[PDB]
Amino acid sequence: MIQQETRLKVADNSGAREVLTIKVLGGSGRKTANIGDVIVCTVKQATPGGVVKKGEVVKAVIVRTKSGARRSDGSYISFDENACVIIRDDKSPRGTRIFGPVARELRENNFMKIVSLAPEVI
Amino acid sequence: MKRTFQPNNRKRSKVHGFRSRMSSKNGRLVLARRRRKGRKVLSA
Amino acid sequence: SYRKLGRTSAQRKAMLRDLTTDLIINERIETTETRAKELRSVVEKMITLGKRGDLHARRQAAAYIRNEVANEENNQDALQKLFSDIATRYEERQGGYTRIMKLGPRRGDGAPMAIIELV
Amino acid sequence: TIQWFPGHMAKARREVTEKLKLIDIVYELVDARIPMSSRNPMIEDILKNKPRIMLLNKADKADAAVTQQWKEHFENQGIRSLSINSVNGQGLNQIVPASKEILQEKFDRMRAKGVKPRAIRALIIGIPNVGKSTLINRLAKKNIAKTGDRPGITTSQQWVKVGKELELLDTPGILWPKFEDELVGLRLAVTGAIKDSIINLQDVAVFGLRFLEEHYPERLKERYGLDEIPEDIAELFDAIGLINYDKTTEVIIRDIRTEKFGRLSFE
Amino acid sequence: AVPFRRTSKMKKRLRRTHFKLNVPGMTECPSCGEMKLSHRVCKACGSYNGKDIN
RNA sequence: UCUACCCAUGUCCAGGGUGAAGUUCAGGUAACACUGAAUGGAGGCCCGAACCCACGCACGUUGAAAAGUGCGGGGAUGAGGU
RNA sequence: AUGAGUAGCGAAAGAGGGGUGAGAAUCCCCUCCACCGAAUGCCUAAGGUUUCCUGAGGAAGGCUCGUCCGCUCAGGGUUAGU
RNA sequence: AAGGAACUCGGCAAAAUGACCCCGUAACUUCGGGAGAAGGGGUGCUCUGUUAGGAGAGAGCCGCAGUGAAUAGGCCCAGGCGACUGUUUAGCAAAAACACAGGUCUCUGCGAAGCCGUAAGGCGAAGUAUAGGGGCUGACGCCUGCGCAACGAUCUGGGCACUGUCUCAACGAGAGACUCGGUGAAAUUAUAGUACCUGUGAAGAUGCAGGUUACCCGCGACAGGACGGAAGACCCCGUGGAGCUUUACUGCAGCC
RNA sequence: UGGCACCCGGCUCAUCGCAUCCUGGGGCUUAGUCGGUCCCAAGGGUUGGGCUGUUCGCCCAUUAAAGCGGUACGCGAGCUGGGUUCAGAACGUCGUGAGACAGUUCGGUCCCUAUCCGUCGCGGGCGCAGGAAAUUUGAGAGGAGCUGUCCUUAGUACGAGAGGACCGGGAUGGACGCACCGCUGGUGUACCAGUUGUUCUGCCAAGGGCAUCGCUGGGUAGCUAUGUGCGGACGG
RNA sequence: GAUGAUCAGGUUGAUAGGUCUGAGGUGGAAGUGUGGCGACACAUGGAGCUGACAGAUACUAAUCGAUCGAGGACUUAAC
Ligand SMILES: Nc1nc2c(ncn2[C@@H]2O[C@H](COP(=O)(O)OP(=O)(O)NP(=O)(O)O)[C@@H](O)[C@H]2O)c(=O)[nH]1
Repeated sequence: MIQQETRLKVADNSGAREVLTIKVLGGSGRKTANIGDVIVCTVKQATPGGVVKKGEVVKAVIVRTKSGARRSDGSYISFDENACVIIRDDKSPRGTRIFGPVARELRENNFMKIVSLAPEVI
Repeated sequence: MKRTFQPNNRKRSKVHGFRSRMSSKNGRLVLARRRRKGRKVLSA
Repeated sequence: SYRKLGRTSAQRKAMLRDLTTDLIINERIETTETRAKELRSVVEKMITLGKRGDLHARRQAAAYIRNEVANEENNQDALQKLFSDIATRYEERQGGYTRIMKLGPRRGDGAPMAIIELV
Repeated sequence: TIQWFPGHMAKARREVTEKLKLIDIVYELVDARIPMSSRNPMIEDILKNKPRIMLLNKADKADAAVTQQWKEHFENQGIRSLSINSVNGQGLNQIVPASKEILQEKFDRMRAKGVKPRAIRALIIGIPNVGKSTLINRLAKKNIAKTGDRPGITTSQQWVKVGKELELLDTPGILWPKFEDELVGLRLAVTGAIKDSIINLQDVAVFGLRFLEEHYPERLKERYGLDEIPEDIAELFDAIGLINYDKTTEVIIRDIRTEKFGRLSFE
Repeated sequence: AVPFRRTSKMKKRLRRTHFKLNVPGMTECPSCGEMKLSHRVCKACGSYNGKDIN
């Protein structure tokens, strides 16, 4: 359950290592987000030189959460950290690599490229 | 908190006693007035 | 749910331990009705423990029975009486062993009193 | 980016406009290290039909040659300019005669009109964290204004009667509501004049390092006990030490404003 | 809050309408006891409809 | 006999830290002042109980109390408390 | 008189069995349990002036009850050359 | 649970560190400090083992957790103000206000100068210009304004730790509330058989006019009205007082 | 010894008007995509933050939209000095002395057991032409009423082209509401284990008391949301 | 469920407690053997313990009795 002022950690090789959310898109008074949603965030930790810079405002997709997703058949999934991938408005990976496991829910949200680049999908 | 009255027998007799009243003139006037009224107890 | 008897848990356990060993010695006592209804659940459990009889059961009841003289001449305490000549009395009777017997209220505070005794 | 613009700044403009008539002469304080970017067009639009002089305070921390060149550029532009050091009176003696020469026309007109000459009324205006109160205290020798080493000390305009000769008006610093050119904002943030808790210090440090590498490579070489000019910033940061990964940025900006380096200017 | 006005006798008497007691439960004398209470002992000898106790 | 200041006589302060002057050996010297080592126990010095205050919050405000209680806080060998 | 049989009954662990008695949750005895213990221990100041001990009592006072009391009646009790 | 200041004037409140040893410690400085700076590591039990003389080292054995419960410092940056320790409005203000060590000006030759008293008689002092009264400032280093080293329940701003402050509340314990037995007050009170809506009215209607609703009596809760209750929580006026200042007068003090 | 006009912000709860911000229905002026303007309509909805004294205020990011107003600031016997607003202090400006201005700043005490009318719940009487037990009709009243994307229609209407409707179908969200504990979690003080100090049952082993339930790891029933099911669809 | 009230029962009966089987929770009981110098490990044994949840079983309590509660008004039309 990600919300305002929640610090995630990027899982791609763009140069940003930690972001802080600003708003959750997709509703008049929406206040929570889960796996497979899109958020707007500000970069809080980045290398002095690189593609992205500190203080920049971007948007990302959540891929891991402490509380996972209740699947249809009654199975549950859960991770140990909250991670996001920075994207463009056309839903493509801004970086080149995806690190760590990636939830399968992304596949049903037409995030095909991220799923393809992921090493292991659970 | 300390209340204003802390009893003590010596100081009472030294200040409001009979001999203290009789020492000066105003004390004698006080004794005369109390005798005139007829109070059972006078001085202290 | 269990009654609270208007006391903290530690004091409630203390009262229960006191009363359940006062009853075994005297075999009939007089208390308040709402306090004797909450007592019938423990005495019968202790009586079942006494009816079992093995060593493991005896050490279980030793944690819920206070040290009192009970009988004087032969010097047997509450636990020995419970395991000796009470389990022998209720040998074929399965189920309730106690009887609750109501009576009037008392002058001081109008609480309804009752007498509880072994059957 | 940089947006700092509280409400007292907004009230200052209205107060200045409402008390414009009494003003005789205006002093516009401008930092010497960044003479062009330190000007405020917003307050200049309000200020017209009034003679004025450009003042360059904190002139000890800037290079003499570039400041003198800028002084020439202001002079031949069509405005009088001067270089001043507030903390120790360097050019403070040569401002009263300049004011007298400027206002002599109205002074003689009034004198021939049949009244005794009166005191000169001056208004001091400029961006925050420049010597607009230290200068007044030096001029009055009294230490009557409150000064501090951070922007936003004074909050209300005040009249100061220096003898029977001057009536000075002080004013809290004013910034334009919205910046346009990011380089000007970066320079202003480097020099101070901003609360520094609203901006990104890392970008300021990066700008400082790249400007240094471009302009004063020798001063960057000497630095503080290390001699290298690599491509990134992490080489210099971890000189003297988990250590602060990038909090050393503050250190980079800490010394420069205190002139641990030699005198320099950004122009 | 303090009362705005005193209350008349009629209002007080009407308020005390439901403030009364109840006639107790009356049963037979147990073992020639004295008119004992329902589900309780005889006053004479603690009898239960003739079943004396205590 | 409460509180302000003064006078003459008594009395109280669990424990633990830091280590000034002075002294001795001594690189240094021709010996210093300065190195270190040992000894030494100064201070309106430090942490903190009894004792004395009264900075924050909450309760109480026809109160247990006509200035209190609970949890934190300041001084605690001195221009001290009694 | 109304408010009204309303607010309150002033920090805290007691349970059972015997006894007295016209009347017992509250008085006496016994056994367990529980709290303080740098005192909620003992001894002796200022101060109080019969409150101390024994036998009787149930009007009034004990924020309830009372066969009990620092309450009401009768008696008794305080010994210094250190 | 998830998040971790998003609340709010403000991290107010609560949460978090805390004990014994062993390593390691910055800028600055009045060279004494800062400093327990900041940061790391180890604690249980058994044998070796009169352990050398009470170790230390070694080997081992358990739990999620070893100062296993109670009591023991939260830390780091930047600006003002005051040098410091201390003192103040008992009962609204503990501070930047008072005092303070140092500096400076002025009077005083001894029956001193100043004070208390009508006077006698005293303090100053049994002391004598390196000593006493009365003013102004207020450490010590740099100028005739500039330095914050050390201290602070001081005023402003920032960053870590950490959390029910909150997104958004949910359970649980105790003392009240509620029922029964005993005892049992107070502020207030013109008499009342005491609805609502649009009007009227000294101008803000349970009581007046027109209409609409409403069987009699209680118990547990809320606080819109009775311009609710108790000490007016403030604008005039007292040809009402007291206090205060004199180029308003007139008296008695002292001094010449 | 001039001239001539006027007579407090925040919290918790809401309710009403239309002079309509969005959604519905229309003329229009406007290829469509759109946009502008003017009528009819009050049913529902109408946001989170950073600097800031929220001002004669700046910015960030969303949403179909971030409407204007009345009700003794709507609302203190419901809550907050947080502005206003006192006795202690610094600087100031004016003044011939008793003082004048607040121009800036730091600190700084009010309470209330609900009598009546009102609202929200729960009972006791009697009435209703014979006494009772069930099941009911419905004069009346209250509740609900919101919207976005995506696929088809088919790039078909159009538009030389680029570019593009659309309300008939079909899916699926946001916010709000009503239920419930089968699942994921929370609490769960008479449930089960580990462990520190001290004291007690004559001692060893077994146990009891006290230390916030002594402290830690779990946790059944019940109560619960952050969990699960359903709703606002039309139609006359 | 604040108290009244409502609902399930009153000995042709499963309303409550107890007892016996279960379901969940915890996680390998006491005693006795074996191995080790000892702290400890293994076996007997998914062991022992179990508030509120289920199914059986009258073992203990729901005995007595008391109180209340109708005989259907009048007129006119259709019998
Ligand atoms: N070196 C140097 N420092 C100067 C000079 N003038 C001013 N300063 C520094 O600037 C600070 C004071 O600046 P100040 O005049 O108060 O700035 P401001 O514009 O008045 N700020 P505000 O208006 O908000 O009160 C001090 O740190 C002072 O040392 C100068 O000429 N040289």
